[PDB]
Amino acid sequence: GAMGDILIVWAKDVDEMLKQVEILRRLGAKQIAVESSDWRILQEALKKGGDILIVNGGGMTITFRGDDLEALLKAAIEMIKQALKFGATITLSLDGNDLNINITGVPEQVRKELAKEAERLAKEFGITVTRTGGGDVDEMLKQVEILRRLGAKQIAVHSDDWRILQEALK
Amino acid sequence: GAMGDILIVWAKDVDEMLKQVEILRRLGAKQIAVESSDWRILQEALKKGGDILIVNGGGMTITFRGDDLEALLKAAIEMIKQALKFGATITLSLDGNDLNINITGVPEQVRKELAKEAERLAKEFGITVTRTGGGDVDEMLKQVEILRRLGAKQIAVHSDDWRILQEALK
Ligand code: NA
Ligand code: NA
Ligand code: NI
Ligand code: NI
Repeated sequence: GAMGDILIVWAKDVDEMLKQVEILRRLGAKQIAVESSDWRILQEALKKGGDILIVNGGGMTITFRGDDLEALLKAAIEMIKQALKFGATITLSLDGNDLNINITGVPEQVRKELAKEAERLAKEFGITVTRTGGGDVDEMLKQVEILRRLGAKQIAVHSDDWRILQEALK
Repeated sequence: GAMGDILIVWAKDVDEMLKQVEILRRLGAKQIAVESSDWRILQEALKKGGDILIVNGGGMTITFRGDDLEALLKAAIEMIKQALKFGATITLSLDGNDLNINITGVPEQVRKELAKEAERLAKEFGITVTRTGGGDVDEMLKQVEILRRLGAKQIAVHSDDWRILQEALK
């Protein structure tokens, strides 16, 4: 349409993803790209008729959950200051009682440190945390091949994530 | 390649963009998508041989600049807490002495409030700030048409940005 050709949906939950894709279709969206650290969410996006997927190879999504938003924000603020100082690109959103943090562009050693800090910050502020992605480069190569076999036409990667993975593959 | 078909570059500066595209090409990248709030950076990406562009229609990029990183972070933290509470999706990175904040998925009235708060926070912490994007929907429709005339094959929009613009166009 006049506004563009492709809509990018960041999918943090399989049901919210399907709900978002349906709302955009009813608004007349023709092509929808789905981004997720969760391989099952990307597989569900293909099954629903999508074929452009945005993968997170070497990074991860940290999701803080709790009823006190100011406590989610205190945990997230610490993750942001540390991730930025290490040279990460970070994406944040609020989703019900969840604060989602997509982190790309840091090496595996730094990713492991950030994942540990996420567990500690969750304890400090009395909230829960889940990590999605951050698998080895070999498991990513496997999951990407599976998406292609399931009918993915275009797979996109953030350039910082891709450079970390090439440095790791070398 | 085995890792994907498209690399996404977030371009906050025209020279860094051209430097990043060249580094990725030398690493053997075939297709590079460029994302920017700056229409001139997207025009430069087309001229350099790219044809997939990611536009920011109704949102904006806030860039804090200063030598004290802890002062950039204090300003950015306030922008993050407010933007998230209003339901924005936010992307952050450090670029030399700059902290870049991409904000999408808030209506024009909230965008104006965030832009003002950015000016105030910059004064409070003794740093500078520049805003890119947040133009009316009509100026976006014009700039998108200009990218298509300059040879853009695929234009992508964040789904939250696109929904704000459709609600505004209604
Ligand atoms: Na702390
Ligand atoms: Na303040
Ligand atoms: Ni992304
Ligand atoms: Ni983006």
